[PDB]
Amino acid sequence: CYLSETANLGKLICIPMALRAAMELNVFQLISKFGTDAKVSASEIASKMPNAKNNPEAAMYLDRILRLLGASSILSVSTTAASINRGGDDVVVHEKLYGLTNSSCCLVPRQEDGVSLVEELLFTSDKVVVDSFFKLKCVVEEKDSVPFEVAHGAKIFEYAATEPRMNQVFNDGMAVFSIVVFEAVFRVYDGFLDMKELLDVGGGIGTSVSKIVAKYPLIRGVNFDLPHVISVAPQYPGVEHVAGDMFEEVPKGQNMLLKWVLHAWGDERCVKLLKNCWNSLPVGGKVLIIEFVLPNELGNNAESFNALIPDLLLMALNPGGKERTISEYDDLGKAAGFIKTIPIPISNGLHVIEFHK
Amino acid sequence: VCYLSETANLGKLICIPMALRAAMELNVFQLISKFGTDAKVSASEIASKMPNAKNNPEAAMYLDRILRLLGASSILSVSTEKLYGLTNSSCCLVPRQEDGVSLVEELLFTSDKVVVDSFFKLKCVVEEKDSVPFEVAHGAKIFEYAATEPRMNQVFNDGMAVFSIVVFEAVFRVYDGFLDMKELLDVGGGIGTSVSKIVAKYPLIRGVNFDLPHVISVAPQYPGVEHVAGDMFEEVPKGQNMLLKWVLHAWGDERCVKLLKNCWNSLPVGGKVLIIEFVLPNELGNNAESFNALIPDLLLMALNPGGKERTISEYDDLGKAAGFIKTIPIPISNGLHVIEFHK
Ligand SMILES: Nc1ncnc2c1ncn2[C@@H]1O[C@H](CSCC[C@H](N)C(=O)O)[C@@H](O)[C@H]1O
Ligand SMILES: Nc1ncnc2c1ncn2[C@@H]1O[C@H](CSCC[C@H](N)C(=O)O)[C@@H](O)[C@H]1O
Ligand SMILES: COc1cc2c(cc1O)[C@@H]1Cc3ccc(OC)c(O)c3CN1CC2
Ligand SMILES: COc1cc2c(cc1O)[C@@H]1Cc3ccc(OC)c(O)c3CN1CC2
Repeated sequence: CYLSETANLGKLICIPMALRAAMELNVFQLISKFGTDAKVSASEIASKMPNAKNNPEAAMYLDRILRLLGASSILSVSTTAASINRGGDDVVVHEKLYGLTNSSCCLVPRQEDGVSLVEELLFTSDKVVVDSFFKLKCVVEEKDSVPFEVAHGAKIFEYAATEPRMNQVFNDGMAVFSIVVFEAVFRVYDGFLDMKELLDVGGGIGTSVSKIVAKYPLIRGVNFDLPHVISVAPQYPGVEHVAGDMFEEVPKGQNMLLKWVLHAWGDERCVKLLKNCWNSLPVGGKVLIIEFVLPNELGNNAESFNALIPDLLLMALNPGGKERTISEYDDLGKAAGFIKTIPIPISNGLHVIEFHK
Repeated sequence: VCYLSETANLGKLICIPMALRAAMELNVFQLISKFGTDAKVSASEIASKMPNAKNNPEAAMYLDRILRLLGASSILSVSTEKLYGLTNSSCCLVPRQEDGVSLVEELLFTSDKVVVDSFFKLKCVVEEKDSVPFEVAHGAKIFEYAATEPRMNQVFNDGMAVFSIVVFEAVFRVYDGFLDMKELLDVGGGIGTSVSKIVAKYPLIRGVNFDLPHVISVAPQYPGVEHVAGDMFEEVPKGQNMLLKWVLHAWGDERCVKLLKNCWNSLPVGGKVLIIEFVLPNELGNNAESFNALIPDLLLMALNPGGKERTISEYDDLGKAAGFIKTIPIPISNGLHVIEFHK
């Protein structure tokens, strides 16, 4: 009935915004620091927040966020015999205990290097992205509209050159997610072993090629991106930075990488970029495409959602952006002069697709 | 645990509500329903009924990319261009053929930019004593903002009013307590839709709708309803019986007791005030009664100082502090209650 569906439909905006607040308050890392199978109250978690130390009501407000995440199965919820038993019939215990789940373990920065899914999820729920989603209907109603352009007056990469906060949130979301994806690549794919040089075309701040050279130290690494990205990139061992425009000229390189680049652009733009890569490669060279591939038949699984999530984001964020099937990627490479397409499944829809010159 | 499994579970959370808002603004669910409520239809068939899309060759392919995410999330059925059909959830997004009622107006209010911009400041309520996320985002409190922002005033007022109609249809199936009333004052009654529906069912009730000037001045004329403007914290008009629906949950304990004492002073011996709210259950889980309370609990935490959902015991404590001497809680549906306070 209506008053069943109010719950199913009304929770949809609330859950992601409660999740974002919990990430910004460092809830998941604070729970982790109590140990392996920890179950801790809102007051114990708030005790570890110096910013809350003069707010008597902090824990009761925090509990209101955490109990929604518990109902949604993002946190586990429990109590103790002492809480049920010690106060007597006239005392009410309002505070339950919260623990991590398989999903919230992926929101804890790792002890060794700080990696997790936090930075990418803070980008996809950033106000710059949500404001673009508020204009999503314009793609259906208006020929050649782009929601990001309706919201902001500029396209995304040009906007990043003028807005240093957005530039940082985007660049860090790509870089930390990159580390997670390359750990999965290196478990399955052996095509880097024989290389002597790798050029990362649209390589962001250089994190991806930094990880490739760390694993394969005989590779000379080159990172190529727009001026406003290269100006903020760190110095990485074994990585040379190059600034420019991939649609005008790609540097010469023995092999090339395009990760999370083709999915932002329409077919003509993709073929133009791939022809620029072909001209700058030697005979025998290859370019590697790394993307979440759209399955031939969609269903209820991680591989399907891993493509549908960025398909909706790129529809909002850039003209022509979309996720593609194996056959659609093959068609782009073939149109640009490449041969011997080799699609390599990695994990949950993530592929390496090799294009040979 | 695998990072590249959990990317799917966590990354869809922001995407689903924003796809749902676009589909409601494009009237997708009503367009499917006009082929027949059991119909299965393609993105191109749906787009052919949107005059705004008629010079956009690419409209159906973009529409399909929105609808296939909703089909993967149980809001639409998908079958083999794929064909889309309604579900139990999306039938509640079709304006009724009889009167245009659905959940659309309330769902467009709780995902409105004014509300989402408040949720961007939600962490401030934990860190900073006495902060309110809406105030941090907008520079004024919500009812003051509505007085200077006509678009927001309309979205809020219409969300409350259309939701009110489906709530009172549930109330009238279970609760008989309006019979033999001769007069009812709706305190904080919005644009008056609630008291209009009570007088339609109980034609001997003289209905009075009471709210702030910026709400009353935009309210429609309803048969059997008189509108009065004022400030409920300063004084409430005399009335034989009163209603407080979705009012107490916006305010802290001291403000609630002040308002309830104003109501007590303006009631006769033998009068009652009715509280209508979604009541917080004693145990929370993955079920409609739990989420019906947790959704507005999170919204009012963001939107107004002191606002929160309450248990039956906590409502009783407020009525007793204001002088009321008999509390009768009446379950209606999925956590919604009528709670009578007797003078
Ligand atoms: N014309 C252009 N020339 C070079 N880089 C460009 C470009 N237009 C966009 N880009 C870059 O394309 C990248 C897309 S995001 C992906 C970054 C990285 N390859 C990763 O997988 O993490 C951004 O860093 C962006 O600045
Ligand atoms: N000081 C005050 N005096 C009277 N109305 C007030 C008020 N402060 C807030 N309100 C009103 O309280 C209402 C809360 S929203 C609920 C409206 C209606 N009772 C329903 O259930 O649909 C709004 O219409 C708002 O304008
Ligand atoms: C499965 O969940 C996700 C998967 C992916 C992304 C975000 C998710 O949450 C991001 C989103 C995104 C947005 C804009 C981009 O360029 C403008 C961009 O390259 C990417 C990369 N993709 C990689 C795939
Ligand atoms: C179960 O889903 C929902 C339940 C409820 C609301 C919205 C939902 O989506 C709205 C949200 C809301 C926000 C602000 C208010 O005053 C400032 C207000 O009275 C209400 C009313 N409540 C009624 C209960």
